[PDB]
Amino acid sequence: SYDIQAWKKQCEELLNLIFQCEDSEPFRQPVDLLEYPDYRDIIDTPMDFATVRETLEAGNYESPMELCKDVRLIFSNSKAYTPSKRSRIYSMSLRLSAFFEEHISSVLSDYKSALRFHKRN
Ligand SMILES: O=C(CCNC(=O)N1CCCN(C(=O)c2cccc(Cl)c2)CC1)N1CCc2sccc2C1
Repeated sequence: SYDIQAWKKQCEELLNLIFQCEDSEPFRQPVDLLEYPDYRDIIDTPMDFATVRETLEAGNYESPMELCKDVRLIFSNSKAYTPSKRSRIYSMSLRLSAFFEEHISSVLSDYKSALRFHKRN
């Protein structure tokens, strides 16, 4: 399967599944600064799933590795902001991360294989 472009629709599909997951609800839009006025004293680069989907749809990802970096930032921000490893929002982030990683692995492998095939000669 050597289609260099196939990752984009595969990532759209996976974002749709993430938006159906109840565990994504805290991460679908930017963290609420009124509720969390100290957020930007901890978190240098906010990220959320609506921003990832918009970046993808705008044609502003060149590879699925770039999308994966932004999704992993959603999860590292949650871990950095949590007051406890037992907190609800952080606990939802860990389940959603496991789901994401289980599904993105084939997207990344297929893309990287397609690029190697493109450069074979
Ligand atoms: O629930 C908490 C945690 C304390 N409260 C907090 O510091 N936060 C709660 C609000 C969410 N939050 C965000 O800013 C955030 C981060 C990512 C995404 C989004 Cl959407 C929002 C983090 C800040 N516990 C105290 C009471 C008890 S008693 C037994 C266990 C506990 C644990």
